[PDB]
This record gives sequence, C-alpha cells and structure tokens, in this order.
Amino acid sequence: AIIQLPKDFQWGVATAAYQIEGAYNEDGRGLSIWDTFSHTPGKVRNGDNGDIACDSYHRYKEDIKLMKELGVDIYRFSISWPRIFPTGRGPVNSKGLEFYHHFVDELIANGIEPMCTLYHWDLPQSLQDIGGWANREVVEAFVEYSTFIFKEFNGKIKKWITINEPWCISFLSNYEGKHAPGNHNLQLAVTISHHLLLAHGKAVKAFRNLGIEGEIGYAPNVEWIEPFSSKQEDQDACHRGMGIFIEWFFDPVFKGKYPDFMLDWFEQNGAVPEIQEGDMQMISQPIDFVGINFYTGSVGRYNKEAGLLEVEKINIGYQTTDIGWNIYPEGFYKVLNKINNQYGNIPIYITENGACYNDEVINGRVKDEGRIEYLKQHLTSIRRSIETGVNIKGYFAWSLLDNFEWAEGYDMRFGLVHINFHTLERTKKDSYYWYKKIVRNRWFE
Repeated sequence: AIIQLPKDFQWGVATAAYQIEGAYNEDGRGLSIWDTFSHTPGKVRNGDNGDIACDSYHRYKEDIKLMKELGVDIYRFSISWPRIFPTGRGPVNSKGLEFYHHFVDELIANGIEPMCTLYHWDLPQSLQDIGGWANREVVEAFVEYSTFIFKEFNGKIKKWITINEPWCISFLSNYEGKHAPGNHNLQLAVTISHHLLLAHGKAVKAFRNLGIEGEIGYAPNVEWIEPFSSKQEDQDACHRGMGIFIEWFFDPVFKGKYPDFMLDWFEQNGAVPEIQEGDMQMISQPIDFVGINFYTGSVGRYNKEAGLLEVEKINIGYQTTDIGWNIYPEGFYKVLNKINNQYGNIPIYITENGACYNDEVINGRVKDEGRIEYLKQHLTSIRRSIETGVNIKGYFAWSLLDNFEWAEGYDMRFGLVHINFHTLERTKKDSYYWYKKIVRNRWFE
C-alpha cells in the first residue's frame, strides 16, 4: 500500500540543547537543574550526565552537514537558557549568545529554516535556588529571556516553541521526581503546571507586542488511552488518563479554563492550582500552531490502586520499543482527531515522534529496521489524519542524533545517526537513509 504525503508537507528533525550540546562549563555557561540532577547519585541510569553528550556545541557544523544531506526543510533545536543568562537573569553571556548566532546563520546558509524551543527543561540552577518554576519571579525571568531572544533573532527564526512538554516539567519532575529537579509533591507540581502555562502566555503576548516575524506555539506531549470497556468508570479513567496531558494543558490555552473533572479529582487528592487574578486571561493568548509530541498509548481500565488517576494502562497486544513504550499508531490517528474536534482547525506540527532502538554499528552499518517501521507507521497515521481533515503542516523526527535521554542516560538511543559516546563519531543509520529517501520522494509503501 502506497502512502503519499502532500507537496507542501514540511519535513524536519529535532534535538534539545542539554541532550546534545555538551560543553557544559565552557564559554560562560551556567549550570542548569539537569547538570545538578545528573550529577546527583542515583538519579540518572549508569551515572550518565550531559557534560559532553554529542559535543554538538563544537561539532555543530558537522551536524548541519548531516541535515543538508538528509534534506529536511526545518530543524527543531532548543536554546540553553543558562548559556544566554548564566544566572537566569541580568548580564548576557556574550559567547553563548554568539554561538547561537553562528548556528542559526549557518543553518539558514545551508537552506534550513530554524524552529526554536525556548525552554527544553534546562532551567538555570540559580533560578531553581530561589524555588524555580514555583516562584513567579522565574516566570517573569522566562518572559525577559524570551523577549531578549525574540529581539535578538527577529529576522532569522520564524518558528518558535515556548515550553516543551509542560507535563514533564511539572508532574514528572515535581510529583514523580524522575526528572530534574526531582521533587515529590503533588500540590507543587499542580502549581508549577499552572506557572508554565502562564510563562507560555506571557511569552506569546510579548511575541505579539514586539511584532516579531513568524509564528509561535508550544509543544505538549499527548497519549491515546482507549477505554477497556463501555463501563462509565473505564470511560472516566481514560478521560483522566488523557486529561492530564490534553485537557489540563490545552483547555487553559484554548478555552481559558482548567477542566472541571481534573480540578475536582485533584481537589479530592489535596491539590488546587494557585491561580492569581488575570492569570487565565494571560494564559489564553491566541497561538499560531500547536506542536504535538507523540510516542505511545494504551488501553485504560479503571483501577482504584493504579496511581493518582486510578487508571491501569494495559498492553493489549502492542509491540514495544527498547525503552518499553507501546507502539500504537492507530492511537496517534485517534488522538489527533480528539484534538481537532475539541480545539478546532489550528495548524499542527508533529514536533516530536520517534522510537528507541538500541542498535549498534556492525561493519560500519546500523540496521535499525524497527525504527524505519515505527516511522512508516506513524507517518501513515499522519496521512490518515490529513485526509480526515486535521491541519497537519509537518513532521519532526526525534531525533537527529543519539543523545542524552534524561533519566535513562545514553543507553536509550532515539537517533537517525548513531553516536559513539566514547569517540563522538557519527554513523548514519539505515533509518537516516530511509528518511532521506522519503523526504525527497514524499511517498513510501
């Protein structure tokens, strides 16, 4: 069966600063909460950290050459906030600011549009010292940082993401404690989630006010959770299971409200977001597009002992990637429909989609056919979604390079390009060559 993507469909790859850059204490860069966290005993598998990573701070021209051969239209990357403002505020670090000027200019020189994520989890440790995202001064510090970057790049970067995956920044980082800074407190996570939406809306209003050229959105991750049965308790369990990703972070942006079923559930569990007057009006700024990060899904069954949301996620027969995530391309199609039906025809970029497969170099080749199959399946769901009328503009494969995968360290590879983390040698995988052909041909079988 032939799958054909539209002529105007945009192809990209995506990375994040702390995951690839390295040079963590060079050219004036201050520490982030992920520097602190990954050097804390027991927080990252194998004691990995992002001190060196792929060393893409230095080798960014070698990485840009990889992308021109690949043929992508857009490159999604992030800016390290503590590389621009080592303390989060105050004096600009000139070497860090010029690094991204050299990068963006060389990108455009090679014919690649930049898409910039302002915040991809590397909060300056100086700001975490005063409470981090729990402190509304850090929200303001984000606006001032974004404003600096907007003005600094108004000619060159025309696609912008404020906050990447606020669900991870808040709940995964401050309730489950698995990501930096590693707290375990539901009320704190609930309030931090509100502050991230506030930081986003303020960054958006700044973008408008200053008349920056281009378009701006944010990049939530979402899952599809299919009800185990028609029983109401299973329907509600899945409503909650997806609502923590979708309604909780989309309703404030699109409808100016938090969903009542989530508010009531949180309240029964002792948490209420601390909303100050004018917050909701500031959150609900109009955005140009939404970035969807999608990897996985499941079937959900009500179970009173299944965590806070009381939903048991069941693998009813999916393949899994090497990090253990269900492969559920039909869920991808369904979740995009859910979003289109609830929030309208807003433009959508798939700002992340990819698979962990830990395939090694053998005779100079990486035979990662599992990754090719994953990409085929999710690009098929995107084609189905476009035909159903979802306003999908492009696709970013996660990731260009194998990189530092947060609490999993270097052992969980997502790249199209293999990285020897001892030698920093790059090796194009089979999926790189496949993606290259698909980006050019715009069809596959």
